[PDB]
Amino acid sequence: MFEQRVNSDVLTVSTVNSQDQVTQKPLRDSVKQALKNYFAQLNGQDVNDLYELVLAEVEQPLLDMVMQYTRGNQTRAALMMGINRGTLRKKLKKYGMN
Amino acid sequence: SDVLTVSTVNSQDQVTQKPLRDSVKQALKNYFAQLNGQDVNDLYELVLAEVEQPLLDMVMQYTRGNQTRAALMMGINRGTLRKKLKKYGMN
DNA sequence: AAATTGGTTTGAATTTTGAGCCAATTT
DNA sequence: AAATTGGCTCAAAATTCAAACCAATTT
Repeated sequence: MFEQRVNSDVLTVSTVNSQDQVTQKPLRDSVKQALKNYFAQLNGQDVNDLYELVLAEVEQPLLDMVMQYTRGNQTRAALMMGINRGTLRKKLKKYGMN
Repeated sequence: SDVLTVSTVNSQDQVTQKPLRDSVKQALKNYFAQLNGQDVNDLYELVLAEVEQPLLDMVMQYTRGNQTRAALMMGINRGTLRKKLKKYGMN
């Protein structure tokens, strides 16, 4: 009665395919393509912060949306994110969203 | 100025970069839309898992399996890396 | 008025990290 | 045969966490 929704199809992105049809593809693939383009435009330079880079790039919208969803309520936001309220406050401060 | 971007196409078949954070935002708007006041519980682990896997796989590809160099690239400890690889069953 | 949240501490629990050591592997 | 990496343990550092108050805000 309930069709299986795989974890990769929970957070998805609209795309256009070879028959110009709009389809949902996983966000993972977006991350993959971004990283592939990042590597491709590197041309042999040394990296030491890739994790923090991606993490910032993903934490910022997440906090933005969850704060919009809860209408500024840090406690609910922290409770639905599954993190400590102090951690959430820390992160909010880190990205100037206080 | 934006190091992490993805490719988009418009109705005029022009291709253009866009920050990855826009994708993440879209995905979340869609997520919040599909569920109707159902409760969210572990959204951080959700997204973090959706993002850590392709990162590890791509960095492991770029370094052809060299965990030490991968770890150096990412800026985390090699132990942390082994742990994350274990977590997502990539070892 | 009552309930909830924000802002802030404290100290324990968990995670991350660095260093070491040597077999195993790559160079 | 030299140099580097993988796997593991160990201790420190750093981060996350709950829990506790009470003023401030929302209901």
